[PDB]
Amino acid sequence: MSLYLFMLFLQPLSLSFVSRSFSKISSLMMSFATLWSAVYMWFTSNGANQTFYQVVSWGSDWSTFGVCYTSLYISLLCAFIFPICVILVQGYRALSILICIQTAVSLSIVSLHMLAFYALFESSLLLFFILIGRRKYGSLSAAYNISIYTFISALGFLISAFWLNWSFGSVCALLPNEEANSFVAFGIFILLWVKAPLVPFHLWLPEAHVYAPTAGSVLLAGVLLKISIVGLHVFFLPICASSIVKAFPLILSICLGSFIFSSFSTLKQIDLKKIVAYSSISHMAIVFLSSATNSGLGIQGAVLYCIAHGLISPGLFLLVGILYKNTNTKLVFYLRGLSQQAPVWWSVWVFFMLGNLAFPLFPNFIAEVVCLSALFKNHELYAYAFIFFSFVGTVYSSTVLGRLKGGVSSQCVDASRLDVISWNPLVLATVVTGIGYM
Amino acid sequence: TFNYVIPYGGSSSYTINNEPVKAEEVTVDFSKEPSASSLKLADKSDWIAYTFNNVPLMATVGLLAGAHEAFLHYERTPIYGKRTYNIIKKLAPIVINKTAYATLLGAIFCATDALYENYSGKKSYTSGMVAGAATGAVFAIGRPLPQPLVWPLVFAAAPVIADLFGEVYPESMKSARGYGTPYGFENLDDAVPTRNPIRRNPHHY
Amino acid sequence: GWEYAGTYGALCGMVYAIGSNVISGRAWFRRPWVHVTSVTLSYLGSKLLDEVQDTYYLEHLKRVERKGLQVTEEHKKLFS
Amino acid sequence: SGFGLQSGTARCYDWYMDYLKCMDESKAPMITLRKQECSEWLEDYNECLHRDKLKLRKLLIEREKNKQEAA
Amino acid sequence: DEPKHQIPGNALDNWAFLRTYAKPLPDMIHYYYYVYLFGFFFVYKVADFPEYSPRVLVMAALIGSLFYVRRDWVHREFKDSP
Amino acid sequence: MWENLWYLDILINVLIITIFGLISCSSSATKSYDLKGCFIISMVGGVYDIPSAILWCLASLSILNFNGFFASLFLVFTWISNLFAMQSLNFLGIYLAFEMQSLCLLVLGKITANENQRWFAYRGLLKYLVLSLIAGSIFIFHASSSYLQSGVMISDSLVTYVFLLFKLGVAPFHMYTLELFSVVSRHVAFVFSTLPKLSVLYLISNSNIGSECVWWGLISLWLGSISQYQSVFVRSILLYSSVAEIGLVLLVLQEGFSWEAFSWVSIYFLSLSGVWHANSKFVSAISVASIAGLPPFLGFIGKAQILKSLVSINLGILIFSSILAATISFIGYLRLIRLMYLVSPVKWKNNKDSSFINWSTWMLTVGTLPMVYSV
Amino acid sequence: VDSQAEWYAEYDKLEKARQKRRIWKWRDSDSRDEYAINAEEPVIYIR
Ligand SMILES: CCCCCCCCCCCCCCCCCC(=O)OC[C@H](COP(=O)([O-])OCC(O)COP(=O)([O-])OC[C@@H](COC(=O)CCCCCCCCCCCCCCCCC)OC(=O)CCCCCCCCCCCCCCCCC)OC(=O)CCCCCCCCCCCCCCCCC
Ligand SMILES: CCCCCCCCCCCCCCCCCC(=O)OC[C@H](COP(=O)([O-])OCC(O)COP(=O)([O-])OC[C@@H](COC(=O)CCCCCCCCCCCCCCCCC)OC(=O)CCCCCCCCCCCCCCCCC)OC(=O)CCCCCCCCCCCCCCCCC
Ligand SMILES: CCCCCCCCCCCCCCCCCC(=O)OC[C@H](COP(=O)([O-])OCC(O)COP(=O)([O-])OC[C@@H](COC(=O)CCCCCCCCCCCCCCCCC)OC(=O)CCCCCCCCCCCCCCCCC)OC(=O)CCCCCCCCCCCCCCCCC
Ligand SMILES: CCCCCCCCCCCCCCCCCC(=O)OC[C@H](COP(=O)([O-])OCC(O)COP(=O)([O-])OC[C@@H](COC(=O)CCCCCCCCCCCCCCCCC)OC(=O)CCCCCCCCCCCCCCCCC)OC(=O)CCCCCCCCCCCCCCCCC
Ligand SMILES: CCCCCCCCCCCCCCCCCC(=O)O[C@@H](COC(=O)CCCCCCCCCCCCCCC)COP(=O)(O)OCC[N+](C)(C)C
Ligand SMILES: CCCCCCCCCCCCCCCCCC(=O)O[C@@H](COC(=O)CCCCCCCCCCCCCCC)COP(=O)(O)OCC[N+](C)(C)C
Ligand SMILES: CCCCCCCCCCCCCCCCCCCC(=O)O[C@H](COC(=O)CCCCCCCCCCCCCC)COP(=O)(O)OCCN
Ligand SMILES: CCCCCCCCCCCCCCCCCCCC(=O)O[C@H](COC(=O)CCCCCCCCCCCCCC)COP(=O)(O)OCCN
Repeated sequence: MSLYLFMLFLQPLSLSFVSRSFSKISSLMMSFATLWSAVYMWFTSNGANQTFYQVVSWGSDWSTFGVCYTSLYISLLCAFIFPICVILVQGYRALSILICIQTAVSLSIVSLHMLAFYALFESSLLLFFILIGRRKYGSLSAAYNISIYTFISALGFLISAFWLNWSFGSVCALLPNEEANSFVAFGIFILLWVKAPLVPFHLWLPEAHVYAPTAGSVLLAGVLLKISIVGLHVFFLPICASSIVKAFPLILSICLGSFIFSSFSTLKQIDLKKIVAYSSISHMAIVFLSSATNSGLGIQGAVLYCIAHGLISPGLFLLVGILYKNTNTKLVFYLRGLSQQAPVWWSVWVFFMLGNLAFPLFPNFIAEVVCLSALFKNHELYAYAFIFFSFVGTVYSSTVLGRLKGGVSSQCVDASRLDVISWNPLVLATVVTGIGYM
Repeated sequence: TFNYVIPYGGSSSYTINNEPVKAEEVTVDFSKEPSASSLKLADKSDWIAYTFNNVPLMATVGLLAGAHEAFLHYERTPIYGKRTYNIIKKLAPIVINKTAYATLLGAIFCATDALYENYSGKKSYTSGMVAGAATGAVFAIGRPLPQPLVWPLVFAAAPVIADLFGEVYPESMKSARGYGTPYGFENLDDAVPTRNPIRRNPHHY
Repeated sequence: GWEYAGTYGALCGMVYAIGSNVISGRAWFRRPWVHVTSVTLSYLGSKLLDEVQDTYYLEHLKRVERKGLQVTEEHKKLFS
Repeated sequence: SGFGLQSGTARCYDWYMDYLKCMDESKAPMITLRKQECSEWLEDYNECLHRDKLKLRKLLIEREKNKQEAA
Repeated sequence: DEPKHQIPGNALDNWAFLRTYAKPLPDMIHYYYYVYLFGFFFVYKVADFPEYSPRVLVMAALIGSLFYVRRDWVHREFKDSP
Repeated sequence: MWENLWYLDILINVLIITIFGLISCSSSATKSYDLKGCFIISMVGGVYDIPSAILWCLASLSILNFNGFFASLFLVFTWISNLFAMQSLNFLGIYLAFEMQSLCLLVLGKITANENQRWFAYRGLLKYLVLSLIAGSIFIFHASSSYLQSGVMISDSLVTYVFLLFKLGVAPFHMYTLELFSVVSRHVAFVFSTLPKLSVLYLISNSNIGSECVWWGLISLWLGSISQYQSVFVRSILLYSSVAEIGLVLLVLQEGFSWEAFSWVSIYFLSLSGVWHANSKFVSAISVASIAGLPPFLGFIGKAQILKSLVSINLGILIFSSILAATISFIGYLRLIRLMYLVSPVKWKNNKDSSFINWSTWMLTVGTLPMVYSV
Repeated sequence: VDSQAEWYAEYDKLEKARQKRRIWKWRDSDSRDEYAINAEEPVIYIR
């Protein structure tokens, strides 16, 4: 734990002292070293310690950091996917922004204090406002959308944290507190409602993904959407269970509506990144609802399905970024004959699209089975509703694949050696998790 | 819980109850109780009396809005040039119409609220929503298409916000103290006060 | 109070020196004397802030005990 | 101030000082309660300041005298 | 050439509409003086107002917001006429 | 006589520094650093508590960035007026102190304007003067009525509450700040939008000047946020932010949370220092982030104090309004970031006089973790 | 690596911090005018 935190603090530190020509190499080495430190944290985490594997405090309640089942999975996932982001991004400015964002996000996951969680997570507010609103390829509207949505939801969460700190005297997770108030429960809930894109607060995610860089999109999809489940398991369910059980019909209404309308909105997309971004929104609802059941199956299934999403959607975003570099287009209608023109890119694209459709040899299958089993434990109709409307995803995925597959094209647009190096780890991890090493 | 095997949170026994224990030995209150005037104005028994007591607020607001607009007009008219028309003949309709229409909207709101509460016999969210819906309907009699929908919704939403954050919110968090021991948890060993803190005196302005 | 105040102060003195160099367009290693001065003064200031906080903590404890808050010996141990 | 514009003190300084002394004696935890306990001294001070009760008594005497004279 | 948003209206008609904002501008002290005076007296009178229900207060605020006219609106539309 | 000596020493100090500067007036030292240090030393003799030490700290940090003996002398006059506002026990002390401060504001505004800037700066000073005359005349008239009715001058009254509302710049009394501070020097706007507030907050807390009405702080919050979002000019954005925040701080202070407002005013001074004394884009960016309340910097702590005090009093309307108005103000702050790094190439004056600006940015970044105990 | 001792030490630290905060939240008015609420405080007025 201490080694992981030290390395997380070391990565932004190194950029200040590097030569500004060695920045990429030093950043890549630092990212791999942080991954190794995360593996060490996993090694030193004994399953005998059932509640929390590790807890460290550095002199205050705010400096209390700890790893649990959800935290450990999410932290390993972010440390796994960061190096790919590092290689995809060029320039000292971009490297600095992405390193600071990753440091803040990775410190948020292991934090055990709601106020420190808020402080670390929202520190990356301007960095995305600048990142998504970059000079030539960015849009100011999307940056405004994401920044305002995050600010309002996080401020509601902050108000609830202040009320808890006033009443209980503490806001740390390790101190058992329960509240039945609905205002505080909604204050904590609204952040989850916005951060995990859930209709009708999902509008920020699409505009952000399309106008963010490929490394930015990879991080956003990979771990920033998963921060919702760390907040839910760590800071909402322990204290706000009475409210989630009181509002369960409403929770199901909103979750299933998000699933259905996000699936239907995906059908109206002509941009590849928008297609992947809307697939993410439909995928988040099952996670949110499975956790909300507050059962052993639901929590495990949600964290598993988060890992599956954080291995599948970064791959699709990376492949789309590679294709956009090769073609300078993201419109499906311009892109044809990709099967003949890019056999190696097409194979991986089809593999990852099959993963997104939750086919058996992929982690999404196991994760979906567990989540659907939890929903079936609550009620049969709950699982039946989700299982049927999964067919909408097949329609748009198949239409996109058919449009890209064949036609007449005069351009060889296939990936280079650097690109294949970029996705090889994701493919290997996807296979390893798919065979059951979840 | 922070584990994937058993449900998060906890449960409290419904059979077992905990005897209330006082937050402090001697209680000193700096919060004054509602005045008799507040109870008089809040009384909705007689809908006419309730309406006539609460309209002066609406008439006042309409008068300020009309005065603002009338002064914006007056400021513009040139003193150096003698004007053939009479300025007050121009300006009085502004203030009078603004005040009258504001008073009419507030009258509909208060009357419908009191009438619904009397007929229903219960204090509920629905009385405010229906009074607001009627007031917003009166607002959008001859207005174009989105406005027949939006104004009933906004005027109905306003009493919901007033009820939610003016009545439900204070009553939900009366017990929470912030000093001594947490309201639910008195078994824990925290410093117990002889007297509650008085951060300010009862106000008198 | 805080047991990590001095280390934090030294690191923050480094923050001052390096940031001041970067804002002015200079490299982080430029003006070496500023680094030592910033580190030493920031360490001393962080320490002093900690004792000030502790002293007013103790003054508040005395006041509340006078007022009637029945603080125990362990609670009196919480305030150094 | 209460210094008196000629010498000594103000014309109602001692009444106010009586009220202040009574507020000092009380043990109530808030100023408002303490003023509630010492209200009668404040009524003496207001009586010395404006003499409203004496004015009302003179008004009643004058009114009854006029009623008697008219009859 | 790039796809661009269609701008409703004619160029000269829109410019003529915009030119109706170019009118003699009063100085803001005249409004501020009256607002300060009546606001001071208003704050003195408010302490004597009866206590109103929160619902009525919110409805009064909504009505005031709807009835408030922006100073620019009067500027564009002002006519020195009966 | 010994108790009088403590006050008399401050006079004698100021007078001898004044006459020394008058005698030692030369072109060789137009920037009189020595008299600035002498003034800073002299103001240490007026520190008796923590709030007075905060007053001294802000006064010195202000006097560093004034140029010339004359402006520094009038900043010392402002410090004396503020020190007596804190110690005022009745109507006369409040009046004497605050209109002395108003005179110092008029003089400082007049002497920091160029010939080409006189037409607008003198207009704004005159408008400020007339509005201040309205406020003072109403205050003293109602004070005369109260002194007649009660026989005593008591600073716990509605009259001083409304006068201090004018001084704070809340709800219907914030326009003089908008008109005056738009046309005056940036340092003058900075020092007179932060330093005066501390004395008023201390006077309110110590003399029990609190009202049950929450309309004025609510109006300040909503009006400030909406006008900040609708204002095209950058100076108006920064000026309206103060209106919103001081309305919220007024709501907190009425309920007796003196400690949190005394921390907020200092964190706000440090946060506003960098955006007002704009020399570097990065410093201004950190300052704007701090004013927004953004987590990595000390501004988050200061706003957190006020918001944490709000949830304690448990007034729902205030909390709901706070959230929405905070979002609206955040849009304007984002406009400020956009203007610097995301609109057009930006070139600014190379005014390399960052006396305490680098220290203030360092304090905003660093100070969050030491002060975390407060919230 | 005695996980039990680490767990209990960390919990004790957090519980002590909570107790200290709730003591720190017990605040009467510090106003100079407020002699009733603070009657027992030792003060001197120079006025
Ligand atoms: C954290 C949580 C928060 C909680 C609370 C936080 C607390 C808040 C408050 C905290 C605030 C912290 C942040 C602010 C930091 C302050 C800003 C700052 O850093 O300085 C600004 C300021 C900015 O300088 P600048 O950017 O150049 O601009 C000024 C212009 O020059 C303008 O020119 P000028 O005309 O104005 O010139 C005046 C001035 C400015 O002039 C200069 O600054 C020019 C440079 C000065 C000469 C170079 C210094 C020589 C020693 C430096 C050692 C560097 C070592 C690195 C290389 C190793 C070499 C072997 O000259 C001076 O330096 C006056 C000081 C006199 C000392 C001069 C040196 C004496 C000889 C050495 C004494 C001992 C030697 C032992 C060993 C020596 C070898 C190691 O820096 C200084 O003025 C330096 C003053 C001191 C010089 C260093 C002396 C250190 C003693 C040697 C080290 C021995 C160990 C130290 C411990 C023992 C001490 C004896
Ligand atoms: C003892 C032995 C020694 C061992 C070492 C131990 C020492 C301990 C640490 C000491 C290391 C030195 C610290 C670095 C100082 C200078 C940093 C800097 O200038 O930033 C950019 C600078 C590189 O920029 P540059 O290319 O050289 O050009 C800069 C030009 O001046 C202007 O360029 P521009 O005009 O083109 O501006 C474009 C701007 C685009 O515009 C913006 O985006 C502005 C946005 C506003 C700020 C960003 C808001 C979000 C920041 C989140 C904080 C990041 C950490 C996240 C973790 C969560 C923490 C809760 O993009 C950027 O500047 C970079 C974007 C990412 C950097 C933002 C992070 C900077 C935070 C504030 C820096 C500290 C300044 C202190 C001032 C000192 C006195 C003057 O540094 C970096 O390479 C990356 C930033 C490294 C962050 C570490 C700083 C610590 C801040 C964390 C706060 C935690 C409390 C502090 C505790 C620290 C440990 C005690
Ligand atoms: C003879 C002298 C003439 C004056 C006569 C009166 C003299 C004063 C006597 C006493 C004064 C004290 C009380 C007056 C109100 C205090 C305001 C004040 O004095 O500030 C100085 C102000 C001038 O200051 P300034 O800095 O030069 O102007 C800043 C603006 O940028 C100005 O620039 P602008 O006009 O170009 O821009 C206006 C901007 C400025 O923004 C504001 O006006 C902010 C106002 C927001 C509400 C204020 C807080 C409300 C809290 C009230 C507390 C009491 C109730 C408690 C419970 C309520 C819970 C909320 O707002 C707008 O853009 C227009 C919309 C106006 C309301 C916006 C909110 C709309 C919400 C409705 C939603 C429905 C739409 C749904 C459909 C949408 C479809 C997508 O002087 C006045 O405006 C006084 C005029 C008096 C007319 C007010 C009429 C009603 C008053 C009571 C109702 C309260 C609502 C407030 C309505 C708007 C008031 C501004
Ligand atoms: C070194 C030991 C220091 C430790 C203790 C300090 C006490 C001994 C003072 C010794 C001097 C060290 C200075 C440190 C503090 C200064 C305080 C002070 O001096 O007076 C207080 C002290 C007694 O007052 P007290 O201890 O506060 O207790 C009184 C009551 O409790 C009423 O006072 P209260 O207000 O404190 O009441 C308790 C309060 C509890 O209040 C507290 O808990 C205090 C919390 C500590 C805040 C510390 C920051 C304050 C900033 C001021 C910086 C100090 C400047 C130094 C100025 C004086 C320089 C000597 O509870 C409340 O609710 C009231 C609210 C308090 C305000 C809220 C606190 C927020 C502060 C702002 C923080 C915002 C963050 C900013 C950025 C920070 C980021 C890291 O008075 C004296 O001992 C005598 C003063 C004599 C000063 C100068 C006279 C000697 C020279 C005369 C000739 C001068 C000309 C010749 C020049 C020679 C050189 C060339
Ligand atoms: C560009 C790529 C070119 C290279 C292509 C590579 C070709 C890959 C070859 C395909 C491999 C197929 C093997 C599938 C079996 C999975 C292997 C496996 O999981 O190892 C098992 C050992 O089991 C085996 O070895 C299986 C024997 C494989 C050979 C059996 C006959 C091969 C026919 C294939 C039919 C497999 C259908 C299985 C469907 C799930 C691990 O044992 P445990 O210690 O119990 O691990 C715990 C279980 N869990 C993983 C879930 C955590
Ligand atoms: C516990 C601490 C945390 C709480 C914070 C509050 C407490 C503050 C404690 C630390 C205060 C440090 C203040 C740092 C101020 C920065 C120093 C400074 O401003 O120096 C100026 C001083 O400027 C002047 O005007 C000089 C005149 C005054 C000189 C200093 C006077 C000293 C008076 C004696 C003070 C001693 C204290 C008295 C007894 C307490 C020089 O800068 P310039 O030359 O103007 O421009 C800089 C240009 N550039 C950086 C870009 C290269
Ligand atoms: C209309 C459909 C509902 C939309 C929500 C969809 C699902 C969200 C569920 C989230 C799960 C936990 C949230 C707790 C309750 C939130 C809303 C539940 C539905 C609701 O409004 O019930 C109300 C009670 O809650 C309340 O009284 C408070 C409602 C929330 C307040 C809104 C804003 C609060 C912001 C506070 C910020 C943090 C403050 C912390 C101090 C009234 O129902 P009832 O019980 O009165 O029955 C009367 C019927 N006849
Ligand atoms: C910020 C909340 C504002 C509401 C936003 C809704 C969308 C705005 C559209 C305007 C429509 C007018 C507002 C109606 C909302 C109330 C919900 C209707 C539910 C309902 O009718 O039940 C009532 C209670 O719910 C209630 O009246 C209390 C429920 C509180 C509303 C839901 C709070 C959480 C919603 C937050 C969603 C996300 C925030 C983004 C806006 C009746 O109850 P009864 O007691 O009268 O029984 C009847 C005995 N006669």
